[PDB]
Amino acid sequence: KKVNGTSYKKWSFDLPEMSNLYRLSTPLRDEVTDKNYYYLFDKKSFFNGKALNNAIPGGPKFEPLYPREEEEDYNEFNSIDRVIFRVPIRSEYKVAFPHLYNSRPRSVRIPWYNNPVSCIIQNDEEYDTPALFFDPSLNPI
Amino acid sequence: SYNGIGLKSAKGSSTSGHVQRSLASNN
Amino acid sequence: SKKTHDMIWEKLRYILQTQELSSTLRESLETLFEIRQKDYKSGSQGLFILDPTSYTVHTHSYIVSDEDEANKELGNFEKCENSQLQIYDMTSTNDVEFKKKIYLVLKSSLSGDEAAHKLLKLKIANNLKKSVVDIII
Amino acid sequence: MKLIVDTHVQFRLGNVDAFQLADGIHYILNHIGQLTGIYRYKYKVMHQIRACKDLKHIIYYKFNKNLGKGPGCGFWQPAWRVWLNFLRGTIPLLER
Amino acid sequence: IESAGFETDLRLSTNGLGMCQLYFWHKIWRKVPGDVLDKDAFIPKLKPAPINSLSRDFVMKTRRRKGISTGGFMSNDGPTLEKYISAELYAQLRENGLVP
RNA sequence: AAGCAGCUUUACAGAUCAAUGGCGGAGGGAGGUCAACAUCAAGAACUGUGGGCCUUUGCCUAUAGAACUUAUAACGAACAUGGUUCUUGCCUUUUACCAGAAC
Ligand SMILES: O=P(O)(O)O[C@H]1[C@H](OP(=O)(O)O)[C@@H](OP(=O)(O)O)[C@H](OP(=O)(O)O)[C@@H](OP(=O)(O)O)[C@H]1OP(=O)(O)O
Repeated sequence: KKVNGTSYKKWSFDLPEMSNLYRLSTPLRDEVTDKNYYYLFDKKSFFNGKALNNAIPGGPKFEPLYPREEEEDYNEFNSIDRVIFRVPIRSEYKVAFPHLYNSRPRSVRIPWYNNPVSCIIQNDEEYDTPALFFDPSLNPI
Repeated sequence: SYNGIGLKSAKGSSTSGHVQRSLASNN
Repeated sequence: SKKTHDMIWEKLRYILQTQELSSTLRESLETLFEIRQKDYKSGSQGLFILDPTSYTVHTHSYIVSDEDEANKELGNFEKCENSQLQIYDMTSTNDVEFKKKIYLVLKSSLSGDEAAHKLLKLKIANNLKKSVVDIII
Repeated sequence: MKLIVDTHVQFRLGNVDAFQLADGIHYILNHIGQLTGIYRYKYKVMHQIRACKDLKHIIYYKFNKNLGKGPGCGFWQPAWRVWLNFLRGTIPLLER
Repeated sequence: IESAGFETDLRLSTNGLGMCQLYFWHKIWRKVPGDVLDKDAFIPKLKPAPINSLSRDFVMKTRRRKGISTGGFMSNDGPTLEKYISAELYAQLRENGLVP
């Protein structure tokens, strides 16, 4: 009932046994679960950084995907006497909205936009607090 | 952040590519 | 006494939610729950001027439900029938070793914009800054 | 291979204890550039030698929080995988 | 005009907690904090202009964007009342200090 | 959700011990670090079956069955090497190499 057989191909466990393995595996599986943690720090944002030759802080760097930028048209369009400087476009913006904040983006993938702000309440200290209980972090109604 | 400053790589360059903001630059 | 003290918090929370109260006192009752989530970092500053052993711990176990005898009769008048080795340093190696560090910052720089950046990077103390302008000149 | 196999022989002879066995297996896998000359003959294995050194920097800092310095970290499962994956590509080439 | 990357800055500085929404159904307008005819106001080239030179900057950059004003490298041709009336009545206007 | 009747079986005593009707059975059941074969990336995507058009491929319409693998895309919640061809790095040449791309 726990595994299929001696060939050892499938397993099937129970809830007090899965809790006990989950409690034992705390020092290696301790991690930040909610998906908003990885905002601008997931695969596609690393792909967009690689493809735009822009560097997220903490993220890896690569060779330029399109190394030839020496070609240049001397046009009046992006002339600074036309441009209003009000907010510096820092490089996190180029990854978060890649078709807006880049001129000429190539080999770029569309990022995931948002996740609902997570309200999960759990405690680690006292096991004897009940499953349904008012959190000291909650607004009192 | 990268902010449009720096080499494209420190591969043909003979340098490490380390960039720092200047403190003598007033703004 | 966190178990009993939560139950006081548990009982007090019943009042704000399911009971009508006065207006001006109401924002005082919910302010007490606003500090619970900010965790009391504005109510714990004071004069703990005894060590946790230098104060001999006389935690008196009183209650407000017992008699306390009211001995006001003492405040009236009554009638008693009763080894560091202080080496003076004349070498001044310290001021020589700091002069070499500044002279070398200057001589390793292409421009004076890049020489000032390296001096500003060292973060020299306030009392040494007059000594730095003197080396530059 | 003879290096790893003989680390298990010392334990099975009773010369070292279980904690020393794990520390030695974890030491070999992070020091294959120091212990064998494998990079002299196929130099691209310096990718694997530098990835085991990167994993050792991140493991030693988890393991030694509120501990000191000195040996005794035998968590060899991440660097074992790196060498097992290197073998995956070296089998077809050496076979030819 | 100050909103470019407002969402990204909030969503990073509060670690995925926190979220922003921006909308314009109420159609609030507000005066730009400078004076739209002001020659002496300093506009730096690569840095954002200070708050008193701010109305004069937005007028000039849109006049060069649309075409309207032309100059050597950075044009200085304001929207001025004298081009419509005359120089003659504008001489009396400049006399009383009415139009600078 | 109890009892009663009907329904289905059930351990069954049976009317028949014929011809029948139903559910099972024609290779018991669970397993194996056993093996052979088939199959696993594409109009969001599948075969078969019946009719019609054309005279079976095709097409249109009716209908049965679709196991596994895929949407922050895929047999693997994992993750290595080689070849060719560009573009680079280091550079006395070849190997061994640097690091990006396409196949
Ligand atoms: O060079 P250090 O700054 O002194 O760092 C050393 C070094 O690690 P790396 O050179 O790989 O960063 C030692 O490794 P080796 O010198 O043996 O290559 C390592 O010791 P072991 O790898 O032999 O365990 C030791 O770690 P520790 O002293 O905890 O054993 C570690 O020091 P840090 O832990 O301070 O990085």
